[PDB]
Amino acid sequence: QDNSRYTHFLTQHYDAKPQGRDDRYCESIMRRRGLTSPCKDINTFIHGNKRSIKAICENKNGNPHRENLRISKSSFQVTTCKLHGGSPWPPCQYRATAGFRNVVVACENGLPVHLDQSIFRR
Ligand SMILES: [N]
Ligand SMILES: [Pt+2]
Repeated sequence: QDNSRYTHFLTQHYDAKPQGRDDRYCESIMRRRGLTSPCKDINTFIHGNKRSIKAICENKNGNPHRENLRISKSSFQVTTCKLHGGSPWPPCQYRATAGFRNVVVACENGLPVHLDQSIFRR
């Protein structure tokens, strides 16, 4: 029942209904979620329903993937924030890329605890 890695995953990588998913969105949400001291070079947020993200950890919405990971069956609205410049330290300028695809996570105790950022590097 230690769900600290799960709640930290939601803080770093979940935003249920974001509205506009533009550069302005990235610069504000990266500050809100505490990902700017220092500036995280890439960070992806998953949108939609929490339960479908949890379900990646089951055969209901996931397949095993590479050494220790799982890849979702369903596609998710996502937004990738990429650091522009320059400096590791704030102010942190971000380029947003809105996407729609499956996601790769690590699961522990049936909860996502890590997002594999490599599929969003592109
Ligand atoms: N992580
Ligand atoms: Pt991680």
